[PDB]
Amino acid sequence: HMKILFLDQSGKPGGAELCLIDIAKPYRDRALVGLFADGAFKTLLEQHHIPVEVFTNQPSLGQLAPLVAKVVQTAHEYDLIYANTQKALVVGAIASFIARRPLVYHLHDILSPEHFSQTNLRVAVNLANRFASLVIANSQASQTAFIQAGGRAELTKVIYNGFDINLYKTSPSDISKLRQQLGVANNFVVGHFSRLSPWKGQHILIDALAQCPPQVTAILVGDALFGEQDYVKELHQQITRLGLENRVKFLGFRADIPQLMAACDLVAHTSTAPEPFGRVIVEAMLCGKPVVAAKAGGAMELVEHGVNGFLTTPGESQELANIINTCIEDTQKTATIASNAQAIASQRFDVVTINQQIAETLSSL
Amino acid sequence: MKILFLDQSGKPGGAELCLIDIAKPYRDRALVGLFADGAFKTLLEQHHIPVEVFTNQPSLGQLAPLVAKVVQTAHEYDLIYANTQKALVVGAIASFIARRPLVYHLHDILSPEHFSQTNLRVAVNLANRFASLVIANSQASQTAFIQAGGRAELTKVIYNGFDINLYKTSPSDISKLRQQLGVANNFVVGHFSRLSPWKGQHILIDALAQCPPQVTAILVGDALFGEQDYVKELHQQITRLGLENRVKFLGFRADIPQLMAACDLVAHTSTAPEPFGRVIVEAMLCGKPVVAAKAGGAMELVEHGVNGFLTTPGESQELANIINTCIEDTQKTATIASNAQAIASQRFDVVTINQQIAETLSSL
Ligand SMILES: O=c1ccn([C@@H]2O[C@H](COP(=O)(O)OP(=O)(O)O)[C@@H](O)[C@H]2O)c(=O)[nH]1
Repeated sequence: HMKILFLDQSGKPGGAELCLIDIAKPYRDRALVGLFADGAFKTLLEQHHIPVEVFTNQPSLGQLAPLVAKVVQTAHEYDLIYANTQKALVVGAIASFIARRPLVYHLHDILSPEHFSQTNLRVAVNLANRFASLVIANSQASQTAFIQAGGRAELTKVIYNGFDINLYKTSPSDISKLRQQLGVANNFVVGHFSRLSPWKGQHILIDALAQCPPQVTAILVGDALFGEQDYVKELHQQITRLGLENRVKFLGFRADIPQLMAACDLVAHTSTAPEPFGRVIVEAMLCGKPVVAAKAGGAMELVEHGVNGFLTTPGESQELANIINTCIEDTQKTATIASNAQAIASQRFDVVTINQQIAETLSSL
Repeated sequence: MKILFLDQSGKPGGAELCLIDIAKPYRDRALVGLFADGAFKTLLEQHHIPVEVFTNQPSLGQLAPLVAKVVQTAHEYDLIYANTQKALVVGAIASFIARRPLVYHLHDILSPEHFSQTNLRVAVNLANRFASLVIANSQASQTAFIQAGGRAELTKVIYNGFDINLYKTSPSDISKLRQQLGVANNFVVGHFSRLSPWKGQHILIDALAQCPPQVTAILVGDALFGEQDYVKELHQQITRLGLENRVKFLGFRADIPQLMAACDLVAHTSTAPEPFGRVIVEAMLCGKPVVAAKAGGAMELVEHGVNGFLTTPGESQELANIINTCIEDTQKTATIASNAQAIASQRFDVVTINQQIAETLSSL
């Protein structure tokens, strides 16, 4: 009976947008996702039969502020506004006071003065504080940065991203055949699953690969973000510099991530800036793979070092080489760790459990 | 204290003209923001009141440019003073984001007969939640705000103010102006507004027909593009009743105080309730008898028989009765008119009104 108006600024399927697919699904017969840009995320939502619409600035409030006005008027036939990004929060907060509907802010970013303008930090935080009935944080790191930026602590609740655990299971044979098709059957494959961007640190994996035995190869899965083509150029040159051209594959964007992860021997998350929540980390754990992650942000809540994956100082390529080598030398311990990771991640990040937490939290408003 | 005034209109309506008086004592530390260019902008410039037009051309900068520019500007000021409905909507948004107190100066009767229920709900909700203070230009405005669901405890009535001494005209200018208009020997009923059906000129004209031949009327004001059918209807009405030599259209005039003084009665005959009859007060300050339609703000401005006359809206025979009373009891009439000047100078002196505003702002 509760109808939700979800709002997301981006027309591109980023992590938060992908998360929103899962959040919205149980509500598809009683929800709408309003976007502020068209794009492939719109396609996806349509694929999932999640009602979706694009809200633009195209022409009393109607003329003063078209976007806000459209949101306000849509909000009238909904019971709650669920804002999924920063700009959606700003617009959602205004819409909430005008349309007289409760607001939920789902926080997916680390609200950091280094990646957000102090302008937007103050505005986002103050709007949340005064108008959000609840701020869902995707991790404790996201939670504390919100608080540190002046966010009200008592408004927050941590709810992790949820995953359909059975999608991450692949047979040994499918693994073998895919590895052959990738020509890595006799390699130690380290997989990196991220859009190519400097803060994702693919260059760190490349430097580590320089200090690894020759059987170690890398697969970079993900396409280049608009404006990062300098970075992608730096990588190719970095690689050629190091003679690694035949030991690194750029697969570009891939939708078959679980299968590709299953073909790897280790999954590496090498971000140089604190990660709010690494989806790829949890995905790798669900695939039953050893995982190594930079020791900042949400990654520290996802992995316990030595138990269900490995943590390394961000930007330190040698430390990453050492974990890679330890995985190569300590076969048994590594398999155990990887098995632990599948069990713990299934318990913690099952979409069924996450959807229950979301439902409970929403109903308690 | 620096004040950011906001007003939706580029045209100098009553609210906009009132804002000139309001802003003058603060003009070295204020800005008026308009949501459209026009003559009002020119008038502000004439008075050295800093002015600026905010538009929607280009993170809120992209999402809502107009709002974003107001917010941004508002950071430089200590208070946002919204003078109209739309300025309230925008100003409330800007008020929390920039973190500045907001005042709403309500110049309108928020009637569900002249505003859609959404604009009423939105204005009332925003004011109730974000206004530190709602200034109403009259008890009529105040009570309509509250009947729409406005928070009564937020309201204070502050009337429009006038420069008292502008409404004083010598008997020699009066005689000379009556001579030039050719009304020296007439009982002159003046009507001072633009030609519009809601302003009720046709009412005065029907009353003229129930009046002795020495009663003439002067209609002072021009016509709007939109009310051209009305103008022709007036001329036809005048010819049909045989009043063509007892009505003079003077067109638009800047010397209103002087023309009021040349009248013997000033007639306010609007057909719809108004928040605050500027013309009624001006007639009082000119020391003239004034008859007004008994609705809206008029009712607060006049005590019937004491300092002017109130007549049922739309009723020309009542109006004619008043006009004939003025002709027959000249002494009672001159006393009423003298009473009018004294009470209006007391209640609507801009010096006093400015003090009420200043006091009211300092309590925030
Ligand atoms: O080629 C790719 C690369 C990534 N992803 C997905 O994109 C999301 C990236 O999320 P993450 O939280 O790891 O990155 P962020 O968006 O925080 O930078 C994950 O679900 C990945 O499985 C994908 O579908 N195809």
